[PDB]
Amino acid sequence: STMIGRILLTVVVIFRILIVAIVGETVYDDEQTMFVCNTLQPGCNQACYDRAFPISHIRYWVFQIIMVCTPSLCFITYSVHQSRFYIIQVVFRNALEIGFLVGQYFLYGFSVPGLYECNRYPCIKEVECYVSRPTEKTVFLVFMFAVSGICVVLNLAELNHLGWR
Amino acid sequence: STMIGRILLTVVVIFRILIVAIVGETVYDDEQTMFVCNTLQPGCNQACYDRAFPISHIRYWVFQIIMVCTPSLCFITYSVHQSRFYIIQVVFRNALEIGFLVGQYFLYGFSVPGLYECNRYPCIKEVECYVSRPTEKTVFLVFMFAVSGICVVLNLAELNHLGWR
Amino acid sequence: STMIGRILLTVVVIFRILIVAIVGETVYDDEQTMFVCNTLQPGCNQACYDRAFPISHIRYWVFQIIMVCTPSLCFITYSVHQSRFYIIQVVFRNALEIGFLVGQYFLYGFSVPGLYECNRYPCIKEVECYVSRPTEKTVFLVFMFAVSGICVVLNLAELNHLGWR
Amino acid sequence: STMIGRILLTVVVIFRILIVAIVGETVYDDEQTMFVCNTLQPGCNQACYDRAFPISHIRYWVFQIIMVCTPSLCFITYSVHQSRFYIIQVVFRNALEIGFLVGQYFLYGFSVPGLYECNRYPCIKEVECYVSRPTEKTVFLVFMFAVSGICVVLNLAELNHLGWR
Amino acid sequence: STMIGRILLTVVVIFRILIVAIVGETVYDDEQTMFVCNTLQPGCNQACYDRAFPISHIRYWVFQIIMVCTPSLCFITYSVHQSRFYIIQVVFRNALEIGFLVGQYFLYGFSVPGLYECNRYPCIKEVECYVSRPTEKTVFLVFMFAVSGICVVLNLAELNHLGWR
Amino acid sequence: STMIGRILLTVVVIFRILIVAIVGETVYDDEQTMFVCNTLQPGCNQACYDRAFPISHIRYWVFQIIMVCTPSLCFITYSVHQSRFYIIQVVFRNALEIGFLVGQYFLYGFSVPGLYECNRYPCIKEVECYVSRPTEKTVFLVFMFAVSGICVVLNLAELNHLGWR
Amino acid sequence: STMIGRILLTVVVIFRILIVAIVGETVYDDEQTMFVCNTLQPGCNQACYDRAFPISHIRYWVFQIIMVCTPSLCFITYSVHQSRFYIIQVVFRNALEIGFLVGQYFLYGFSVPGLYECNRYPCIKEVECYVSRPTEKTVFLVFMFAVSGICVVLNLAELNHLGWR
Amino acid sequence: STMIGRILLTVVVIFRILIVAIVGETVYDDEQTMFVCNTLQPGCNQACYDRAFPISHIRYWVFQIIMVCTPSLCFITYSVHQSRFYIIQVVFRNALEIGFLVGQYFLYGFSVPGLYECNRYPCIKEVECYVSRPTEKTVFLVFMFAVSGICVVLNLAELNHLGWR
Amino acid sequence: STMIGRILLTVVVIFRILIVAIVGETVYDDEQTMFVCNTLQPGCNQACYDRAFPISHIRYWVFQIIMVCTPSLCFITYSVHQSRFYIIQVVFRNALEIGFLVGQYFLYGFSVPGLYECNRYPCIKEVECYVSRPTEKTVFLVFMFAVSGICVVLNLAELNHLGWR
Amino acid sequence: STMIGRILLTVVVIFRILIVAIVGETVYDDEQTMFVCNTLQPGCNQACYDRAFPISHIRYWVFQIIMVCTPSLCFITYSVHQSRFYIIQVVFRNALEIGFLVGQYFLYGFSVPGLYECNRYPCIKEVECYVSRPTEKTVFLVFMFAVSGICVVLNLAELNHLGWR
Amino acid sequence: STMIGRILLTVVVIFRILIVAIVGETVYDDEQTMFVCNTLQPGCNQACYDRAFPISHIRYWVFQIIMVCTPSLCFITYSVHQSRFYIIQVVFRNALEIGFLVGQYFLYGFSVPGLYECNRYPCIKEVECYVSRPTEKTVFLVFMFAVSGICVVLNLAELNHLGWR
Amino acid sequence: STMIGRILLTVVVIFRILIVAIVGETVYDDEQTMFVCNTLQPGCNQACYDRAFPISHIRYWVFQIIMVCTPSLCFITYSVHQSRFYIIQVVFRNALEIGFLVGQYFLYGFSVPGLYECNRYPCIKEVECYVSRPTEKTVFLVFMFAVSGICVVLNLAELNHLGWR
Repeated sequence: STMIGRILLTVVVIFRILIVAIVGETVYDDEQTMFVCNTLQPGCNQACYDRAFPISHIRYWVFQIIMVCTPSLCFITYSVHQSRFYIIQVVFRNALEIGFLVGQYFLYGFSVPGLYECNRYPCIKEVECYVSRPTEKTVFLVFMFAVSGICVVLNLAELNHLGWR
Repeated sequence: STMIGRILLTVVVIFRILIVAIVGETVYDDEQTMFVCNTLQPGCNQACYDRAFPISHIRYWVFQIIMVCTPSLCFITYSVHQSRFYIIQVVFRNALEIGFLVGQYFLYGFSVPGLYECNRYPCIKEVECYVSRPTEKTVFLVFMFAVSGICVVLNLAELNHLGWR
Repeated sequence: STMIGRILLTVVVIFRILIVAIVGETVYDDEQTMFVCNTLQPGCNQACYDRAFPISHIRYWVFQIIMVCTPSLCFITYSVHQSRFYIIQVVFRNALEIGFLVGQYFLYGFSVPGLYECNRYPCIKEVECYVSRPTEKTVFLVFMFAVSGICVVLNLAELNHLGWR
Repeated sequence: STMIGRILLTVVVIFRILIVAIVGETVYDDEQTMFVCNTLQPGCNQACYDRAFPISHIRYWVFQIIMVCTPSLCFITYSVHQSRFYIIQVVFRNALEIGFLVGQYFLYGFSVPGLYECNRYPCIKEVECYVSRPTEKTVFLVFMFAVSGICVVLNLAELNHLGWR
Repeated sequence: STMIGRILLTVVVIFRILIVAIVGETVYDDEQTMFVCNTLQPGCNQACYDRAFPISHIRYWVFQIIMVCTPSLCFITYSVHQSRFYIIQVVFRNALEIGFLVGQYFLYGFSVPGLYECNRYPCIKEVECYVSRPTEKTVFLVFMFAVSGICVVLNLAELNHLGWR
Repeated sequence: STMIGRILLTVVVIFRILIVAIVGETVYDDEQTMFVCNTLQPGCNQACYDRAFPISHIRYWVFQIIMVCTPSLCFITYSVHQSRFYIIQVVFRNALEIGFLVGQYFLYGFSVPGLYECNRYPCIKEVECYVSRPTEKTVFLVFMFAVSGICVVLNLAELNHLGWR
Repeated sequence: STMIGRILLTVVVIFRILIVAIVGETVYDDEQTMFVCNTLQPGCNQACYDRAFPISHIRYWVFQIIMVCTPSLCFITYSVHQSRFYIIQVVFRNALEIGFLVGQYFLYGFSVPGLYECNRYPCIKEVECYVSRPTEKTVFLVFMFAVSGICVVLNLAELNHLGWR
Repeated sequence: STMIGRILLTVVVIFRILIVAIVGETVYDDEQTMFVCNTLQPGCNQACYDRAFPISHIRYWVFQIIMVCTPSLCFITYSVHQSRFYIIQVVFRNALEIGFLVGQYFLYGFSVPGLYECNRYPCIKEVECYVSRPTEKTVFLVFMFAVSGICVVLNLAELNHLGWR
Repeated sequence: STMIGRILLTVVVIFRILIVAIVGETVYDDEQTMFVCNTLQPGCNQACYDRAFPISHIRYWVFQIIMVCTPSLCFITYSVHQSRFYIIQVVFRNALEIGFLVGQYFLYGFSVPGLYECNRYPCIKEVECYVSRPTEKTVFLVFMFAVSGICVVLNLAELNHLGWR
Repeated sequence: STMIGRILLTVVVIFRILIVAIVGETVYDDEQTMFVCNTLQPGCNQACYDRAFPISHIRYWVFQIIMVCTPSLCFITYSVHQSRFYIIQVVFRNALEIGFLVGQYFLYGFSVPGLYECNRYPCIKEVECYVSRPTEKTVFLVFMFAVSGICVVLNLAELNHLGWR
Repeated sequence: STMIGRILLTVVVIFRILIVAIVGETVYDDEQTMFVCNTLQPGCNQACYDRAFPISHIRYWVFQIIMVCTPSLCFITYSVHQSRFYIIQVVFRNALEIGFLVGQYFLYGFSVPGLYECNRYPCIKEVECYVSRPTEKTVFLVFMFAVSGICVVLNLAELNHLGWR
Repeated sequence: STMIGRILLTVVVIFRILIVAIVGETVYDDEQTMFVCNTLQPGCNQACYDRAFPISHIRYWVFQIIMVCTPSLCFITYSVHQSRFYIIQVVFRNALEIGFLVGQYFLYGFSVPGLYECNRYPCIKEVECYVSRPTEKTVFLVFMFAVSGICVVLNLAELNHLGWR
């Protein structure tokens, strides 16, 4: 039962990479061009879009995917150049995945609303703005959260079998 | 007769992958840019498009194609690492393909109409909107439904020869 | 004389694949963006374009190219897994190529006109619309018809040498 | 002296392929979007552009490049499957290259002018239209004519050494 | 401890290359199209954008990435063709990386502001302009500065072990 | 000292190829779309852009890069088919590189100005036009001139060691 | 007390004439030009304005003012040409003034609302339209109703003193 | 009874003059500016308006009012300069008023419709146009017809008392 | 001293009439056409203008001028038809002028501001609007208040000489 | 019979004055604002309108009306200041009226066409322009020609009775 | 010599009245509609026009013309109702004319410039605005100043003949 | 012969007054609104119109008409209040009419051209502008010059009969 778990970790990792690389590049393609606010002021659109979406979802996910694969590359390069490395890389992977999951929760939450109200200069008082494609982005958010949670659960499993404290 | 059936399963799977990857990427390319509603309200176009098409067809199909190939990858990785796996992966493939076919039917139906009437905020009362390229999308829908049905029929065939109950 | 015919079948097939893949992707690129009608009604452009061009030429040709190569793939996979197959695949290829040629003739004809008059809702009475790049598309149509005819002639040749009735 | 000539034929062929594939795809990219006529009539722009440029230069050149390489592929496939073929393929190459050069001269001439005057329906009387990037296209025309002429000269050389009449 | 340092240099170099190649190409894509100034003068937008951003960040980083890999290529080619080379290439790498880091600091600083005021001809007096996506670009700046600093620290480490003065 | 010079020639050639292929394709992307003149005449923009930039910089550089590599390909093909060739190809490389450098100097100079005044038909008298991104293009010009000069210097070095007169 | 009543009738009549002639001509001046509906359909504005305001207030009032002065002119012309006439003209004046007051009440009511919703062809479903200057027009309505009521009361007074039944 | 009839003729004539001069000048003021057709063709609006309304109602009525007062002016001037004149001027007035009433009926009818469909050059096929203020104009038409009929009836009365045949 | 006061009353009355009739008709001419709000909503301009200026200044002043002259007309008509009337008309004039002055103060105040913020449907939240010609209108307000005050003072003077209580 | 002719001259003169003064001022009001040509050139509209209508009809008619009344004013002033004058003024009136009628015929003809084609600088080649209200203007032309002809006939009558040669 | 001076005062007064009433009403007609500023901000045009021209020239002149005629009206009314009045009215006329001339000089100066630079909210920093018809307005200013000066000189003349101190 | 000359002076004066007052007010009505220049600069239109037409023709003519009637008014007022005056007023009239005629010639010339080229700030270099209605204005110029010349000739006639030197 604990033997097959490794296979599921490898399969989930590859599945996540494929989903992000093949489909995610094109939901966000028109994110700023189809964002519109009810106003006549030059420059209000730029400021309000920047305030609503500081970092796009797909950039965060690509960065996370690349960064969680670094301990494996280090371990592989070590063996090519030539037990402690295994434990250390497991600890580092655990830390990286919990940090990234909590950061995801704190940055974005669990939904993308359809309306946004912004009151940043050069806008006059508060104005109302409207988002493009909220439902698809919410579904993507929830799916990615679930898959990353599965991965977090899986990595903790192996730690306790080898680890003691 | 039951021997050749496996060859037809492999050929249909590859055919589906090729059709989705080569042609589908470009029928949907202008889906939102050429969607137009009869109105003068900012933000009505975004809301009504989001209500008419929550998830685009091609995203659902790519996800389905990737997800129905996971039991094979798991079985292959197992053998590389090193009879029960065959039966279990057959059961899982059957379940995944029936679930995806029923979900397709419940989400989209069998046609894409040319007109859509929307009454979502910020629109005033009900408004009329107009869709781009309905006939091509309807043809694609019907073809994909037929091919997936063929695959469903084929997978059930092998289950009953080996299975008992 | 009948020996070299096979070489010409292989060369024509590859030539057709290359022409469709390399050049055809870009004549049709702006098909809908540069289609214009003389009217002030929202939504008339979409309906009239959909009525004039239900399925784009290049989509039909890509589908045909992929579908006429399936019996060969089936025969090849059979030998990898391990005389009747040869005859059957020849019959199937013949049927597929005659069906596709007749369907091409019935769907599109032999020319693309420069003007089109449309009377579909929401348009008021009949309106006049104007097509982009008719001459290039007509030339492409005629060339593809000629090449497919050559292939049809070639496939019938081998059938009668081996076949009897 | 006649020995090295073959090397120059191979080098010129590869040079032509590289120049057409790498640079030509992007001079013509905006050919129709930046073509403009002095008029207020819908549909006059489409008709006048179609009359000025029936077939784009780059499509003709790609077709020519692919078609002049067919006798070599036939000869190569023959040897793989298994003196007369050499002579026949030389004759065919000669014919194809003279035909394509004369056709180029008759279709396009030696320059692309900056102004064009068109009197096709739906335009009222004659109107004046203006072309984008004439100088670059003229230079490309002249260079391609020179290279193709060199190739024509080279192919005739070998014919007379082996040929008699 | 000094042994593993080389592995971290190789991993950081590859990580930097991947981050620049995969994600950076698309934050800057719309840099000039969504830059807008409050004015009615033709040509003021071009001049003010040119004054605000003389060289785009991504061009500088790509150039730096390519240029810091030249001593390694020279050393590798030398061995293929066939101790002093090692020391010299280390000195050159050190010099190149300190020069590039200082140049980065002097050209761009540590942030990208949201507003810019420009007074260049043909603009009348001073005008106000507005930048697109400042926060994402600031984050990218800071991350790249940190990674390059790590690399600078690492390269100095090996110099002092072998070097004396 | 003269031995290592060959390595530097190979490294500079590869460096130039990489810089042109990876970065240059995108500075010039919007060259004509963001070129604007102060006028109300149709067709003045096209004529004045054509007069200011007859051949784009990147097309000239790609052509030069491809053309300066032909003697090497000829020499390589000769050896594959099977001392005088070495001397002749050196002479030809020298001639090609001096000709291309002088042509660069005579066509473009050393800078790209921000303003251009044009008086070509259909423009009325003289008009003023405005260029996009002058500083980046000037920097690229200067860098390419320097690298090509280095290559010219290097090729002359080897000529005089083997050559006499 | 009944003697002075005649003076008040003459003063009220002149007051009404002055108010209508001097001020009313300019509140209604922009009635249709500043009427706007939320729609993109040609011709919807005309139909909805016609349905909201069939006869403008000021035209009705001018007609009424002119028509209620006809019995006096007839009586005056009779005397110029040369007791029964007095009674008859009093009866006719009474009838005309009650008819006009009731018609005013039935046509317009007591207020002008700021919003109007119209569903007349060529409009799609129901649309919302917006009125200009509602408060001033409501005040004018109420004032005119009050003055006309005073006149009605005054004319009945004299009838009963001379009349019996 | 026949004595008072003359007074009613004078009163009706003055009433008609006042109504036409005071109110009619401003219903028709915006007749052409607010006439709109669904089309993109220059010059279609002018032609279709000219075809729908060849002579405006108010011009016809002013001309009629002036022309029916000429016999009186002639008779008056005759007496100033100094029984047969009375009879002749009565005959002429009768003829003029019947001719003008019949001409009114034949030119305009009894209503002004809200829609008009026009198929005059330069319009393409038939187009639909929309009229401004139809109800007010219909009411004016009917009122003027009634008043002119009353006048016709009155003039015939006096003719038969003096006339015999 | 009290004798000349009557002359000053007559002169001030005529002066006020002249100023209102000759100059006031044209300061307010463009009141609504040059009123503008920062918004993209149809119908917000109408509602906010109606809320800012319910009754225009010039309409109120014309009404006041006409209404304060009615007791004089009544007294004059009485004498034409044929001491108590003098006292009563003085009381009525006093009452009318105090009522109109207080009403002016309560409706408009003492200034017209340049900015106005409105939050009436269909506007979204609060919006900012901008007034035309505030200074001229403020000056007119103050001048009219001063003149009317002078008239009020003058009318009270005569009341106390004849009146007792 | 010749006695009454003078009365008809006076009546026709007054009738003409009234028709020109009351109705003609408003058919021509929008003559240039609703004149439109199919072109994109600034300044073509002005030149083509000036070429089509050098002097407006109504200006010519007003000038004629004023100028044909000068001999009467001279004769009247002479008598006020204090047989030959009568004859001379008759001769002058005859001459003025024949000259003005012939000039009318030579300047304008008998109709106003709906289309006009103009080829004046700055227009490119020939362009097509469209006239407003042709039918009403044609009717006015014909009526004025008829009335002026009647006047010409009448003035000749009196000349021959008094004149001899 | 002092006798004729009165005639010149009466003639100058009437001349001034005629010039102001007949010509001045139409130079200023388009004062605000053709005033334009180089900016994209709503509401900047209104504020800057209000700051440049607080009170229009023609309003000031009409007010002055009416106000300088009040002592004459008072004196005339006095005589109608029925030596000290003559002296007092002369003193008052003198005072009014010097005050109005000095006020004119302090408000407007001696010229109207063609450019104006404004820095009032809501404008961003300083902006440049452009005036319509400066030369005609400057000429009018100078002429009115000269005529008013002549009148001032004339009124002082009579004061010193009758006055002592 | 010299007796009748006075009558012709009175008739010409009245004729000129009538022509200027009745027709001239409406040729110049749209002088600035239909003036257009080929440019994109704000404020160039105002400056170039001001430079082309400093004082409009009709303003100069009205001023001249009023000013040449002042000596008559002075002489008339003198006689009302109560030989030298006659001579002096004749001298003054002569001087005024020669001065005004020469000033007309020096200001305007004899024609109004259709094109005007202007190079005033804020325009860039020289630009081309286009005038409205040149032919009608030229005809008016010539007619007014002729009439004023006739008047000049007439006034000199009487001077020499009474005058000596």
